Amino acid sequence: AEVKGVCTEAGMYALRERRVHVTQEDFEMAVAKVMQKD
Amino acid sequence: GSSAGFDRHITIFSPEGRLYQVEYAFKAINQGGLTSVAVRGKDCAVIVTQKKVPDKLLDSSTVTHLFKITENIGCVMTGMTADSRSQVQRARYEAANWKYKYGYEIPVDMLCKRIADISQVYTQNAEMRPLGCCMILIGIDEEQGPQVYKCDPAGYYCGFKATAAGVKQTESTSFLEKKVKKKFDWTFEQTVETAITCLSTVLSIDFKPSEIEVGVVTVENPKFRILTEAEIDAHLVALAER
Amino acid sequence: AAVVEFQRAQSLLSTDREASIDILHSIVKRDIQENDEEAVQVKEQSILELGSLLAKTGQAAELGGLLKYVRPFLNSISKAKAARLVRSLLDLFLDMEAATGQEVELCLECIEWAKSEKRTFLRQALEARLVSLYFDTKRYQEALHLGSQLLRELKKMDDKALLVEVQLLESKTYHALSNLPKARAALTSARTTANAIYCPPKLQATLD
Amino acid sequence: GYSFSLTTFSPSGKLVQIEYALAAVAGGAPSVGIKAANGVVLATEKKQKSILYDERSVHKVEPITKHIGLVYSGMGPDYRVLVHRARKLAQQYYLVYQEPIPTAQLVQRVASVMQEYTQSGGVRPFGVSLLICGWNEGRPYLFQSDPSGAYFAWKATAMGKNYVNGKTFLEKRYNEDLELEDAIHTAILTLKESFEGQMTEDNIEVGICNEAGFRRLTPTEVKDYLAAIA
Amino acid sequence: EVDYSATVDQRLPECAKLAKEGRLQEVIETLLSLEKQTRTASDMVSTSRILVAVVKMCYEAKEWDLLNENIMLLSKRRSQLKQAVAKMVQQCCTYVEEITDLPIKLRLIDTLRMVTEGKIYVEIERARLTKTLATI
Amino acid sequence: TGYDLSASTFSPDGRVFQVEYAMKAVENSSTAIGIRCKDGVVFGVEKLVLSKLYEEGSNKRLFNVDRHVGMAVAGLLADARSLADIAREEASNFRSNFGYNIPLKHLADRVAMYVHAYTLYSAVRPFGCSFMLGSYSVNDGAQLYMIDPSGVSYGYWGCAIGKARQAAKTEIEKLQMKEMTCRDIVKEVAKIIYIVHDEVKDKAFELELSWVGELTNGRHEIVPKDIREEAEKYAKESLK
Amino acid sequence: SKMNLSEEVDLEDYVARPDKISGADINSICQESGMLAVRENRYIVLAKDFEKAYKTVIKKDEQEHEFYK
Repeated sequence: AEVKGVCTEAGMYALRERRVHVTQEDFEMAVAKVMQKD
Repeated sequence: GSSAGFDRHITIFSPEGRLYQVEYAFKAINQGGLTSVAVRGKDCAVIVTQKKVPDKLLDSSTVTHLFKITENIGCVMTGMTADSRSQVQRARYEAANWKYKYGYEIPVDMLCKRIADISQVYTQNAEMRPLGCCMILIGIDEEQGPQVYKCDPAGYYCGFKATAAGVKQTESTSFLEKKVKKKFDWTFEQTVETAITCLSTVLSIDFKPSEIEVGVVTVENPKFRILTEAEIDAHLVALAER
Repeated sequence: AAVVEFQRAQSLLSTDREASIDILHSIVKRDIQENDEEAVQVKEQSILELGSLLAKTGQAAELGGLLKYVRPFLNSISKAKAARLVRSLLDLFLDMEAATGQEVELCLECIEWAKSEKRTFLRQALEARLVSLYFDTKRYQEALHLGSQLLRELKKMDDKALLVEVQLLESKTYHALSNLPKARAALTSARTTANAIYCPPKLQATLD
Repeated sequence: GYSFSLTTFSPSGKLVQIEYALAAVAGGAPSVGIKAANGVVLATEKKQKSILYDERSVHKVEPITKHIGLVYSGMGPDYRVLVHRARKLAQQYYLVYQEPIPTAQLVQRVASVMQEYTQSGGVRPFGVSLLICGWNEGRPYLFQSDPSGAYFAWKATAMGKNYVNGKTFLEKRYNEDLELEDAIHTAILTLKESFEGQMTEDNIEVGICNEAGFRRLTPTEVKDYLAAIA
Repeated sequence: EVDYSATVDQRLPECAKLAKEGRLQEVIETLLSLEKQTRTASDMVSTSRILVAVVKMCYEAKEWDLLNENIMLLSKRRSQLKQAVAKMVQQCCTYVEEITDLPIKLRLIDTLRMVTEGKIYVEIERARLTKTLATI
Repeated sequence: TGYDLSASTFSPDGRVFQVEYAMKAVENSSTAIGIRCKDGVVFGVEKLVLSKLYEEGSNKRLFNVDRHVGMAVAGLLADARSLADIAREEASNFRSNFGYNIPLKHLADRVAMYVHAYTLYSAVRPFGCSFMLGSYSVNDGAQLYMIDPSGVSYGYWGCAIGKARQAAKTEIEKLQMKEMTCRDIVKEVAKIIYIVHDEVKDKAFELELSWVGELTNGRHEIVPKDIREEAEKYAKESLK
Repeated sequence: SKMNLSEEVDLEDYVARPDKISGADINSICQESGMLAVRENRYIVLAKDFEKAYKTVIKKDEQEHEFYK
């Protein structure tokens, strides 16, 4: 579920930058938020 | 507030790590309905408490919560009257034993540190209940100066610049905290005035020179004396005129 | 004795700042006996005040030369006080934007002092400050070398807040070298490290 | 006095009263102990609920011998009883051997007292965990005595409130090459994560042990260490 | 309440003569004790008359330092009637117009604008004083 | 609920119910009044006879714990007698150690601590009696202390313990006890006892009277029958 | 920001308090500070009003005994 939530948060970071394609930075920023912050 | 077994009847831990019996002893301090206030100044310490004489039949000379533990140390008792005398008698015995065993007067800090040690046993052994009384010793140390120490049923003890015990302890604590924030090394007159004012403002009584007892210790005379009604009236008159 | 001139220096604060300097700076030159628990406390208070005054006057010789002169004195006071003295004196010089040219030199001297005193936490912040000083002195190549070493040490101890700052300095340094692909990677490292911890508003602002 | 044990085995094989005593420890003020290469540090949150309290009247970090120190997390009154027992025990060791009591030996003697109150009649376990630091044979020592009476040798540990995250913080911030001064810096950092409000020189208590022995840092000294944090 | 009234009708003319004779520091203290009685008694028509009397006394005697100190001290008095201060400020701002010496006029305005700061009942006087200050 | 089965357990409101329950035994007994006059203390106990079979003097609620200190009890009589012996042995020990008659303030403060010691542990129960101690000496003067089952000792000018304590206290307040002597008080003490007695309720009471004052040279003695009958006649006439 | 304050009030004195209060509680503190100024016929909130307002609104019984820590 945490791994699945990381993907969902990764797409959120693409939306925050108004991008269409999810980049590797988005997955890394999603990993930091889901695991470390939460 | 979970319970499991006899955690509310004997001094044993609750599932969340609480001693309800010790906590209930704190609510026992408020059963007397009296509030005591102790304030420490630059060269003096003052204990002030209200004395209630419901009927003229009672000898007002006997209804005193101020006790002379030794010549240089005095205390004010709040809580059960019967438990208060036992602590005072116990404190007097330990003070006398300290004088005999060590050759010098017992320090104020060590007096309750012993008393808090006796009251801690009550919170650990289950065959007896904690003493539902609060002890506030005031005395003049040789080097540290004026000292005030509250001595609770739980065996806790700490020094205080200005403390209070009783029903209005937290109302009086907020008042004394405000005065201490001003950072004034009060003289003997000011300490009595702020102690009387703290009890007066919180209770809203406008004390008469028969409704409170004042016990002071000063560096000039490191002995514990009870203020007479004539002496107590002078401070009340000074309070009214300002 | 020495305390009286401290009040006189404090009284001279309302007067000219340079006028008060002669009082504090004389105390700084004043030699001390074995312990003098009062005198060293005054000199420590005077030197912290003397450097604080020079943060407004802006005199490099008396400020930068102070740190090179008080190194023997740092061996007398307690290590906690000495590290604070080194930090405070160095911080005032570098917060003074005047590039006197020796800012790199004494910062490296303090790093050597930190290594000698085995104060890793003090050293690491000094090295991080040095990387910023290297960037401001167009010394991009040495900034990356020191930043690369600090990145590994910061990573092991999970000091994410300091990791972001040094990573951002790497991102700025690579950008000045006209290397966008490496600047983005360093900024990516700073952003992901920032997302894992709470960023103070200053740290979030420089990241953004 | 009651002659029956107030601590008994649960059907699932647990001394339930001991676990509740540990819950009181978890609700106490945080205490952090770090064993550096050249010494040990003991730090705790000595925060009062008002300014009326005299900070210097009661000290959470108390010396036992010239080289052994205590700091706790749990019930204040219970720690003073264990302080006197440990000081009494140290004197008994000193009288018969004419040598200061080893840090490890003191922990066993103190933990035996704590264990007794688990099995003795009519008494409850101590609601504190004792962090014991000392210096013997030129080597630093750091120990933890739980309410149950089990003692653990800790290189770096935290107790009291928020101790689970404090232990994790020490995992990524401690190495065997740490020095005494950096251990103080790390100990203050461990408290800061669990600390609420601001840490002054009066609301925290730090004590360190080295070859010179154990001494509790004065408020002036703690202020200098706190300045390095910010 | 206790209605001091005529009680101050006797003191005010008497201390006025002592004020002209040269006794001011001792006189204002007597009024301060009289003010304390009337303030506690909440005697409105009385408490105003002493307050305007002291400021007039220090104004006629050219006691500029005493006038500013008295204004600040009277305004900060414990549980002072708000309308009593309004009359004292009302009489004082008139003295500002009469005063022509700029350093004396400026300091009186600054003291008056400080005792009237943040207070509704003297908001008109504070605005007018600011206009006078702005004109200067 | 289990919060009232022991003296070593506190109620959640911080009150010891076992001590409070023991006080209820005192409130179920007949009233016993004691008034401290200018030159002594007079004790008056309304002593009912449960049956005509008991002799005149049975269940004496007036004790002599020392040659100068009396004791008027209310509540359970067995614990009253036990506390009388404790007070008796406290006075005897004081004389055998310090060499003089024990002051009432110290005797009251000493017996009360023994009473208080029984209100702390589950191994013992609180005493079910409240008692008044009275004494007179040329130096200390007339004194009157009441000790309740909890262990609270307070000096009194006029005190009443029993089921009619509240009504008796009102009658005591009318008296100007600080000015009249023992000879006048013994008439009033009888009058108060007769007033508060309930004839439709438990009846057939015997008036037990005792005093200690300068007229007895500071010795607690039973009031003489000749004066006692005179006080009884005055009390009966006061009821019209 | 919507209230006429004085420069003498320092919000950091009440922000630094360890009381666990909600936004409505903080609004009440500011709301109660403004009424004390209103009561004294003042249109500027002084620091003394905030101190009284904070004590009134929070009114937190200790509910914790020091011997537990």
